[PDB]
Amino acid sequence: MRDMIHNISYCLMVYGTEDEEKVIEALRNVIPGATPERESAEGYHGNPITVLRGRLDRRRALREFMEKFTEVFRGRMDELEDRFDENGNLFLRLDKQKALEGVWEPVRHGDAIHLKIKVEAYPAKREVAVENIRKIL
Ligand code: NI
Repeated sequence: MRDMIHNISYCLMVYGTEDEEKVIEALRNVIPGATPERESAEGYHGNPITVLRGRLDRRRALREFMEKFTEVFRGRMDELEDRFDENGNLFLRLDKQKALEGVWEPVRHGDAIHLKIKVEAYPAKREVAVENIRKIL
């Protein structure tokens, strides 16, 4: 058995014209059952937002996520390789509008669902994390 990932931190924003329920529906197409904490902040162009944040470590959610992550990113490792940090983490941003339609679309900038994925890796280093995910993909 492998843990694969230790936990997932997530962040996404709700702008003034957005329906928070649909934003959360989009998040739940990436992490079903996610129940984010709310906090008021400023987003793009200083627009007031609610930030929806969470740190998820529930085994059932992590495993379901890895199942979908694996289907999505099988043979697409070259799209992820540069998104790892020096500490084992994989940073993945997905298009929020696409998520609402049930599609995982990696993006680099813009309005996204931000995931900070703590990859099971020892030593907790970029190369180890990369190798581990590539093997999975
Ligand atoms: Ni601007």
